[PDB]
Amino acid sequence: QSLEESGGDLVKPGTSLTLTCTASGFSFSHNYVMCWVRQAPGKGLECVACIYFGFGDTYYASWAKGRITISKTSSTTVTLQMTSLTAADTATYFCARALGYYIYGDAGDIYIADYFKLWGPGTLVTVSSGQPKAPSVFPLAPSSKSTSGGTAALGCLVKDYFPEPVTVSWNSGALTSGVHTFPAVLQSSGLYSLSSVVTVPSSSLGTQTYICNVNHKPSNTKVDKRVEPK
Amino acid sequence: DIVMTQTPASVEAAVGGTVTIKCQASQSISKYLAWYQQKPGQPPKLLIFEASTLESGVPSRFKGRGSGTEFTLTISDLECADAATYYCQGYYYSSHSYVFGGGTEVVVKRTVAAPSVFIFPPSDEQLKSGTASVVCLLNNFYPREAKVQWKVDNALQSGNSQESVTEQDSKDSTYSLSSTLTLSKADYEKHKVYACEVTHQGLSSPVTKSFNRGEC
Amino acid sequence: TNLCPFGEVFNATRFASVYAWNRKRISNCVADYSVLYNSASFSTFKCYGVSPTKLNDLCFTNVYADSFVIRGDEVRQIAPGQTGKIADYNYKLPDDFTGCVIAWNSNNLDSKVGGNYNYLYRLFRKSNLKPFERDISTEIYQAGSTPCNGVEGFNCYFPLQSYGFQPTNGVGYQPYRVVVLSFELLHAPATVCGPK
Ligand SMILES: *[C@@H]1O[C@H](CO)[C@@H](O)[C@H](O)[C@H]1NC(C)=O
Repeated sequence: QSLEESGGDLVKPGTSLTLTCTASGFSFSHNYVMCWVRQAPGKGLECVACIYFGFGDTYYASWAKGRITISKTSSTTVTLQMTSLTAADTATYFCARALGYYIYGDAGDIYIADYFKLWGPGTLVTVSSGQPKAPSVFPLAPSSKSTSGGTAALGCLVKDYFPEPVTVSWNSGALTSGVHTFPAVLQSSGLYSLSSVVTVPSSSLGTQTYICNVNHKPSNTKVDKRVEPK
Repeated sequence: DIVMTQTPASVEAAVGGTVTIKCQASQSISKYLAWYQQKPGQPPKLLIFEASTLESGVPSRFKGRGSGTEFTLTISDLECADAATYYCQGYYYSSHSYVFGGGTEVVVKRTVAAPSVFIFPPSDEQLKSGTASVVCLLNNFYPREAKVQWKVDNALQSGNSQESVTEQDSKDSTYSLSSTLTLSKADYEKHKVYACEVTHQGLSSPVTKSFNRGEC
Repeated sequence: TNLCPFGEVFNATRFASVYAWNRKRISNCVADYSVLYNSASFSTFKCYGVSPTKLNDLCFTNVYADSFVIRGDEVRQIAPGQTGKIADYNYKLPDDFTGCVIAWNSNNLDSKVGGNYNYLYRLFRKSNLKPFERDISTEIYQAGSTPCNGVEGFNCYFPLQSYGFQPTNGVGYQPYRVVVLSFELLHAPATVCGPK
């Protein structure tokens, strides 16, 4: 009743990477069908490949020409291997589960695996010549020009990181109200920049403490930065 | 070989309203069509399967209808949390292929809200690295469309700024925008007045937030 | 060749509740499955792990006909890998299921004006039902720290609830009769065969 994915990372163009979909709570029996669905950042979903445990065969997408190989490694593991990785393969990859069954019709017998009920959180595959860089965090100081109507705005600037994702929390998750963490924008440098802000009461500036917790898992860079008025 | 044309690219309605999303198949897919809800950073969530059957736990205001080559998803009594991206997926049993629609974004219409503008001077720590970033914050406004123009000593700046917009808030149906102006430290010390001009539908006249370098 | 008595299971006057689902073994006979998958009386006829046409051409060591009654919007729950109250606490099919699932509307028989409450289902259970498991405990369930002694109370609940089957109900809440055929092959000699 669970689907966990693994294997995504930064890979140089033209290399090959394998992705692993792990099943939890159920077995990859002959009644199930596994498919890998890929969506690029800010784009729709496309089906890459499918495996049919009932027949022991596979189906691959039209844009793929031998470049994709999906295999059943265990009763709870399914792998997806991609070669000749290009920039158009930079995307988030999901593994989805579909139930297959037979029905009778006038043509004859029909095998139906129509929809995906169970999905996984997904893994991100980035294909570029760049290298993993940890972010630099700078304070967005809550000055008086950051105060309006008894409420002050403060935050942190997460700048020059590669690759995604970065995770920003405030006061180790204690402060979640009024927090706006903007999506990252690829800079002209070829890197990513991100800003997180939060509106807090002005009277709590000198009393309360505000620390942003920045998490760059690809570079194992945990940085907690304190923001106070300048 | 099979295409799923989903239209329009975006649908809007106020709270309690109704939105309709159309999905057309190039060839007949019988009743095998599905609808998925997706929120950013999350896997797609199944809403309708077999083109009319409600998934358990999904409210009845999500209704799927149609067959052959024409399908519709209607969301009545719109809630604030309904703001997401919706996809239609068809299944062609002959080719064993899964085709997804282009996608539709649902925008929760609400009253026009003026942005709250804040400007943040670059931190001294960043300056030591050799770069300067000035951040302009547009907080809790609607509609999303907003123009941010950076003026340095009253000179319009272009090519050195980037902007991002948060997704619609599930509690306020509002938007937040951030504009970051990146300059080298040499240019930052060459000028004094740094301004952020914001023009919005809820703003009678453009509002400028500015600071002078070396003063606080 | 005495024919397999599928009419006994399918044409039964009374059907069991889903929690107490009935099981009938079919053995030493020939079964004509064409009369089943051709009939338009069935709203659901889905076979998992085996094609309907090959059913005639294959022999199996044992065949099991499980019969019960549920409500419409729950028919989807009799399938491998399904989740819900029926699939978790009343009747669970295995992931490697081999067989067929047949369901037909029975509002004209299992519904009564003012409500038919003879059909029950289990709401609570401490653990999910194992595949092909039957529970008829009808004991006072505990969902709180406070213990219990078979006495209904604040956190003491009866685990079974009856469907309210009325002809004015929606299709999703109307009674559907469900028969699941399980075709299992062991080392034992084959007993059930089809034609050819
Ligand atoms: C029920 O009885 C009718 C009339 O004899 C028969 O034709 C039909 O096949 C039976 N239904 C079954 C076996 O499902």
